[PDB]
Amino acid sequence: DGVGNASGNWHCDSTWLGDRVITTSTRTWALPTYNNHLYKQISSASTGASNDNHYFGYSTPWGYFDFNRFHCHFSPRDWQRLINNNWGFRPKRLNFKLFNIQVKEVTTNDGVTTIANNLTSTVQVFSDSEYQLPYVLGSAHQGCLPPFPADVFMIPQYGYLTLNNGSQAVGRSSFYCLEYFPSQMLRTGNNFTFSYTFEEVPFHSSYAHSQSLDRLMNPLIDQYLYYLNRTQNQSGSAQNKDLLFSRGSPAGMSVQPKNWLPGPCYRQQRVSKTKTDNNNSNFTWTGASKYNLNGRESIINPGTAMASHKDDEDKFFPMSGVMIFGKESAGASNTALDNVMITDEEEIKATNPVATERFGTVAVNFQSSSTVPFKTDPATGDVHAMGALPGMVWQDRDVYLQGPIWAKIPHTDGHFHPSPLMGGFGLKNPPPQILIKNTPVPANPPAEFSATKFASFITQYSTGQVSVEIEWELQKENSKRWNPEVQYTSNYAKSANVDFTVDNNGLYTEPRPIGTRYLTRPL
Amino acid sequence: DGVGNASGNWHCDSTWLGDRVITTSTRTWALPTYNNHLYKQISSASTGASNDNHYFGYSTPWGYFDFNRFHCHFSPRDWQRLINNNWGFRPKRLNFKLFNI
Amino acid sequence: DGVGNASGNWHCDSTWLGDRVITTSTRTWALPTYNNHLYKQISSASTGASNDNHYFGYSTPWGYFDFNRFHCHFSPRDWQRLINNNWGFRPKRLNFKLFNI
Amino acid sequence: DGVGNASGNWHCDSTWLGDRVITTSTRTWALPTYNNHLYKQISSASTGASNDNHYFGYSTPWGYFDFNRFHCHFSPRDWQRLINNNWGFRPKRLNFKLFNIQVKEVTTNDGVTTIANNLTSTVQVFSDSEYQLPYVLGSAHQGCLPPFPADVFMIPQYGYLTLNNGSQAVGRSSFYCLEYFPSQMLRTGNNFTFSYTFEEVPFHSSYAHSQSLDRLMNPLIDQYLYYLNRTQNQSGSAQNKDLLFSRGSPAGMSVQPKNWLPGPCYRQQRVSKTKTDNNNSNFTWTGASKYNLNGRESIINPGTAMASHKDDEDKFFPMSGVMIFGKESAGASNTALDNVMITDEEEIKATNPVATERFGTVAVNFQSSSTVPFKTDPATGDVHAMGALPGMVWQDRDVYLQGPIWAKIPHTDGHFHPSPLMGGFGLKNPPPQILIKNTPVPANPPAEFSATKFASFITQYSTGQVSVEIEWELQKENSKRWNPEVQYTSNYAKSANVDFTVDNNGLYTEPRPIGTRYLTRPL
Repeated sequence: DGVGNASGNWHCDSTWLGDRVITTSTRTWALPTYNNHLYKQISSASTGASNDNHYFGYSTPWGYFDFNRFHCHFSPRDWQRLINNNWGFRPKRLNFKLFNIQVKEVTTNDGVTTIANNLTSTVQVFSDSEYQLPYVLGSAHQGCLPPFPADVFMIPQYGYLTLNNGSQAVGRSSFYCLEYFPSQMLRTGNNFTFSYTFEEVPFHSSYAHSQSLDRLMNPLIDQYLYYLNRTQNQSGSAQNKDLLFSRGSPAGMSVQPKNWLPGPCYRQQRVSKTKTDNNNSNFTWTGASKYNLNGRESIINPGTAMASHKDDEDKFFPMSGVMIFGKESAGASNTALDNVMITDEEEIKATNPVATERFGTVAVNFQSSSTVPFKTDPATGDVHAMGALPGMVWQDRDVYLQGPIWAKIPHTDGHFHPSPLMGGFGLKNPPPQILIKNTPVPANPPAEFSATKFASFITQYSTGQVSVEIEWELQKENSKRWNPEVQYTSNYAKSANVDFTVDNNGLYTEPRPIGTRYLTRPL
Repeated sequence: DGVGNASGNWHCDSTWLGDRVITTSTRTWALPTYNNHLYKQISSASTGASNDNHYFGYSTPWGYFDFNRFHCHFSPRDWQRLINNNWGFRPKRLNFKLFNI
Repeated sequence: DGVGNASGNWHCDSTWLGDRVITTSTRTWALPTYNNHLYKQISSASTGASNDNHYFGYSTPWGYFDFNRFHCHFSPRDWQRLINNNWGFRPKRLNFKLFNI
Repeated sequence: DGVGNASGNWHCDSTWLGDRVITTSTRTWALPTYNNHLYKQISSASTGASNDNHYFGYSTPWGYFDFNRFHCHFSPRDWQRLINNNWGFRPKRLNFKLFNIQVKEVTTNDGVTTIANNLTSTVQVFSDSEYQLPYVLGSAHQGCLPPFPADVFMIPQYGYLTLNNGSQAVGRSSFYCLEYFPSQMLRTGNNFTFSYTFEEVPFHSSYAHSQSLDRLMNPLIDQYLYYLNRTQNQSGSAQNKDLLFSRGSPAGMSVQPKNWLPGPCYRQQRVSKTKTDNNNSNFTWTGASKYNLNGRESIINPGTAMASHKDDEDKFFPMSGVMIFGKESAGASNTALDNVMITDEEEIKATNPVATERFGTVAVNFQSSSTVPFKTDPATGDVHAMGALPGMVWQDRDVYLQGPIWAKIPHTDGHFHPSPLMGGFGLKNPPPQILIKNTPVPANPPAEFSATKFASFITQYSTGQVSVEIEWELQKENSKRWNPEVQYTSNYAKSANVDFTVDNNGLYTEPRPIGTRYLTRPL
């Protein structure tokens, strides 16, 4: 629409209707030139990694837009308003806009850098609406819109992995040229818009359960069902066998017949947040729950949605069963427990097994008396990994303000309960990837013709504004609970700083991860 | 249409209909100044070639656009799809666009 | 329709439409008399098998028609054409005819 | 239409309209069971042939219907009527009918054979209208409808050849199941009909030329064009060079400038019908014109349409340049000149080179005088194979009453003048092959099930009637010639037999091959 006319406005807001909330977020992005406009083949051959870390793939000159975290859309106040008042929520629709494009030319001479406007340069943008590209969103990568609307963010580079045999490729390894797509070319007066509708996904549960699964009975009335209570005489003067049956009573609630089972489990190793109680070894790889796929092992991390610990055991967490967010000023490698924030799944103890303990015990032999004068005592074994049994009920992992929103469900023949293990909404057709790059501008060509492809380019980057608007459907509480509920609250106390704010240096920080499960409902 | 408005989009695709295939290819080109905007007469007199290699002609300051190879239009996957499934093929029509100068 | 009039024709073909393929297969069958027209009770008692191989059942004088293999319908060329070009497939409908008894 | 109702009538006739002739022919055929209903792979590996005779292919249990000879449709009287009166002819349309099917069961016990009717058996018939099968018609094979309408003929077996590397196959070697086609199943009351329209093919030339190509001038008037006549002095007292030019005159007609050239040639070896004048060696393979294809040689036979001999040289014929028909009582191998009938192409001497002589001479050097004191005499060389030059004109090979009618033009990128070298009409879509076989009837199956495919069949054959009706378009003579024309005639003389009749044993014989070129027209 011209050089001197803005192609969009700043739309950062949150509107709460009766059963919907619409969150709008605008951010300022910077997109550099990646790979010098080259597609590069990347692998682990030069890295010299272990067999488990081998890979083969490609690095493209494109960047992508990521808004797959909840704090890209919700302020902490909006998140608190959602989680303190709603029993569930899900996304309905989204709008994406890209506007106010500025391409900047950079020249460095004698150490000093000049930046100018390039009014005739373009950025190519396209949305992969048919999911023809590898989906790298949903792997919890950096590069999302920053939580604070004042922050300017760099656009992450696009790259993918394909089938590999060690550090080598195979015949079925794919290569994707992203220039083989129709792109919209944007000069400084152009904008880009894109709408998307979410499929009907189940509401995420912003509630805990007020009852436990093994405590669903009337505590005053007996049962009409009997169970075997004693196989020996109760008197004890003699030690004779018997078959004595008792009625299901509130005195013994552990032996009452029940209708349902706790969800599946895959036991993790128990690590104490107090380092002195941990074994003096590494055991982060040798003692960890991992799966085998094509000969190379992968840590589960976090796997099945299970309770982090029991009651009065907050000092323990599963070794790779929890989502760990880093605070600002946390290093990339071997940072400290003080620099990370470990989440807790304490609210799903009502239906899910504890992550660090067995599902239960199982009979492993036939008990018998002496006759065949070889008496066989009954024997049980611990069940550490339990798959889905009929009658099982469970809760999924919680979502966090700092955590992912959705994940693409793999296009496979079968999948069981396709809810992402990091938490969120599993979508068969997720929001498509928006891919953006600067169109290469060649430098001065030679006077004589050369068929060698161009390698000298004018160095430039681009900047602009991006808006994402998501409509979310809410599921209101309808509780008849009498006593007040647990709510997420700010701490009232004199503190050097306010939580979820900037410091005197201007650095936005999030003190803690906030989940969703504060309200309760009966099981 | 203006300095700050793009005059075209990137159209690089391949659509397979029942009996047609439409291949679109977009590329970025650089055109220099040739001959310092001069028409020059060229021959083999200074070259001193053999009688079989003698020539006379002209060099113009113009360049030309060439898309007379099959890989300018078909990806290797598209070529494989064509040759593994079709008994024959021929070209029907073409569109040429030059944009974002 | 009579002794000297054929009640069907040989339909063995494969037609490829845009998103469908219709496979037709005709075969010549011979049906004998089974069990001398008797229903017989069969088990493993005379066989003297292991506990894992014990069975009890019945043998009827009937035969049955089976076309539950893919090569009853696809030639190897048709199978190659399907698997080299399609991401998936499934069956929609079938017709069965028995003729020229 | 029933067991006791005939499904067709005998239609054997010839109707002459003004510019059309419609020929109908009915014959009685017998079709056996071929290969025991099996498809067999055939090659030359067991034969142990030479590299030139190697092949790989398949034998099917099907037979085919062939009516690709002119005497399947024309009686000798009709052929004479056509060739004595028409300047050209071509086929317009055809109808094919198969009727009065009878399947017969055969049992041989103790040496005696019983034949019964099988009223419930079928013959499968289909027409290959899309040319999806190898076309084995047009190779001049036996198995056509017999010339005499009273003769009962056996249906030939279908088989084809595919790509071979010696006696082996290759990856691109094809296999065709003919049961993979839709067939019509015919019981004894059913019939089969099929119509076909010929493409617009040029008329075959039933004429000779009254003029020769080198004699197209006015014999009374000179030319206005000059030619170099002498390069030496005419007087002869001295032997000096000169440049003397003469005018084109009727005195020298060989040196007159002309407008056209004789057709292309590919020289053949000259064999005398009188065996004493031939060289004492075999030389039927070592001294023969042959072509090289994929490393194996093939005799041309007959190749380019050229004159068999010159004037007053009827004793000579090209070694493999003539169509040779065998008389009845001619052996399959090494039969006698008395048992074969050699055709003659004497009528196309007006435009075509003689098959056994060179096309002409060509200059092969530069003539010069002594100076460089190395005088160079002019030198010419004989041109034995001449391809098409602009200005060339030629006639095609003649068709015969015993010869083929059409041939399928190979589906190739290029072809030059696609007229078959044996003579006839080259058709891109020729009349399709009609393929017929007896449906297998299994014998008594075992009491217990066996998945081994059936190998025991009830032995049977079939018989029936076949009708072919072809409409031909005629091209009438419009001649202004005064003297009477040469006509094909019967010889008037007392003879022991009549030509083109049966003998006292009932054997139909054709005494001679009859061509078409009797009428004449100016060149």
